[PDB]
Amino acid sequence: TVAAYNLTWKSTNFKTILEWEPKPVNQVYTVQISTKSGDWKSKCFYTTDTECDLTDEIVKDVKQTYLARVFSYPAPLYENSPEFTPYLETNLGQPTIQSFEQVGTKVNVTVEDERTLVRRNNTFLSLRDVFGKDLIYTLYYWKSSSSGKKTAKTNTNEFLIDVDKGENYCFSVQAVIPSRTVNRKSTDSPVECM
Amino acid sequence: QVHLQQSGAELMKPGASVKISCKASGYTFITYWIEWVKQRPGHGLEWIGDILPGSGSTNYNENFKGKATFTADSSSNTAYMQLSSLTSEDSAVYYCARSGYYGNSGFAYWGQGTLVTVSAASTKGPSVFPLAPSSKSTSGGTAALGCLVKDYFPEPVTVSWNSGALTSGVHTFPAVLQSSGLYSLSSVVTVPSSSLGTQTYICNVNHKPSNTKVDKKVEPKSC
Amino acid sequence: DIVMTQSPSSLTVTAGEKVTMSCKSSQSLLSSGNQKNYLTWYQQIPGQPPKLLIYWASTRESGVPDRFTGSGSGTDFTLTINSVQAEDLAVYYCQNDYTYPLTFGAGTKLELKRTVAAPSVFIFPPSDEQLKSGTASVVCLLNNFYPREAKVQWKVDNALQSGNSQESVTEQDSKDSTYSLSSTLTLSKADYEKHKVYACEVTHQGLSSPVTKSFNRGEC
Repeated sequence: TVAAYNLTWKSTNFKTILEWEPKPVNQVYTVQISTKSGDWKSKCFYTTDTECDLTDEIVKDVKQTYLARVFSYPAPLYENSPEFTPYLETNLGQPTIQSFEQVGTKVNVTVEDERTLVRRNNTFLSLRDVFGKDLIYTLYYWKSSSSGKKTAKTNTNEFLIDVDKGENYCFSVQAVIPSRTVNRKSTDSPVECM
Repeated sequence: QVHLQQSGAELMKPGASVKISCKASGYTFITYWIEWVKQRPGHGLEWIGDILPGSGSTNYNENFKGKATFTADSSSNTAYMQLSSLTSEDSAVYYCARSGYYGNSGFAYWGQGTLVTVSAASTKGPSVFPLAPSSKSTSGGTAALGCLVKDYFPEPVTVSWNSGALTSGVHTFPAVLQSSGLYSLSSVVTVPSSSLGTQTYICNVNHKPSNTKVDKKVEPKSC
Repeated sequence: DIVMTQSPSSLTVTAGEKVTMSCKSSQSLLSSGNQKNYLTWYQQIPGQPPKLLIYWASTRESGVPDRFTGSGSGTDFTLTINSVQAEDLAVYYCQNDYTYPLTFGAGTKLELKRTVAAPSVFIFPPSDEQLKSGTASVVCLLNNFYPREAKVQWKVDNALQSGNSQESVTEQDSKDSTYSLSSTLTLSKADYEKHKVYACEVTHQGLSSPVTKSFNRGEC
């Protein structure tokens, strides 16, 4: 057999999947993840896949550090993953504009509160739920004709911006955790225009 | 369990600084904010700001900029606040607490605090004399007995009884400062009576600012 | 700044009643995005730092009993300690938990009323150990009583002394919810070694006639 290698955590909005190599020839894998202070819990058993969904484990506590290991068996050798702390490390997903509306000489732009895989009882917690005041949004607004790169920032889910009369603007939003070291920013939302 | 450990009680003179450490065990150090809170005797609570270890981010309360310094050593499980140009409005109790597990879920755990005392004042460990179990303090078939913790400086001090194997009915009075200027307090405890023969009671007093641990065996009278 | 004014500032109640206090942010802690009131609640009892009570205005934290109940939206809130326990004895603070800066309430002083309760009087002449270093300190102890108001009288040789004493009252108990007290008479070594009668007299609502525990200098 070959030991697994290049173990990576693929994660967005807490949806979390460990990946590795190689594509197995005459062998199988079993993944074990560790609470770090309990034990080695397997989540995948004797699979021919080179990935394991670990969402259900990390969403139990997203402010924990997780280790994983991948055992190799013939159709024994193992390898330790890098450390993964979900809260600090998981990628923010692409946001969606909920609504824009022309309130007087200003425009209101609302971002959807994105749902995550973190679960508490019977609620699937949202970005806002998990991150709270650590979460900020950025907006970009312009009419694609003269292209005026004007920026707005909000602590909530709503922007209140100044606009020119009769002018059709285009909008795109971004999710931002200023506090982070890595993956501070989501990808941009689909553009919405008047 | 999660445990925030604040560094011992301190005295500094109205001038230079003071480093205070919050050492956190019981969770992942980097993924929760640590919080700094001033509390004065009878003033409510005051938020200095916050810091996230592992990314070093900070938010200060604008009334302090110039005063507070948040830091944390990721790789030693300890957060730090330094305070400069110390004064009387700086003299207080200072608090480290952990952020919320569910996002905006307040402060969850708190450090036990640390008294900042700001004066050009002498240091002084106290005197500890026994308070005699006697008829003159025995009623209802129990005696009460303790110690006086006199002429120490500054606040605080702690007393425990028989290395805390005795937790119930203890009393400890907010030492006031003497005409001298040195604080002083007592700490008695009522107790089942007949025990006074075969049970040893001892007030485990500490004063860190002076660095004195003191033990006194409380003993009865003969009349 | 989101200012928080709590009210009533204080309030004092008997064990068993229901209490209500209000908390009011200067503007709204309502995240219309996901309909959450981003307010928080602390209890602070004697001798310990803030306990977290409730987050999101009305979510009860693990452990915290169901007899406390958070409620309100935007800029008007209400902790309701329904059927007060004696242990509930605290100062409670609401805390903005929404946007920076992080702010606080004034605080709400919950005190407990109860039956008239008679102080046990106790008295301790200095130890030989003190006499050594030539310090004269007499200590008076009233134990577990309601209310706080108490006149503590001193006589040396049946004549009235004061202000060589310094008074010191504890905070309320979190079980029997009583006060308890000391008053330290201090003098010189030779001052002490002069006189024989040393008295602690007491005045209190649970006292019809002023009680005394008295001793004689080196009675033992």
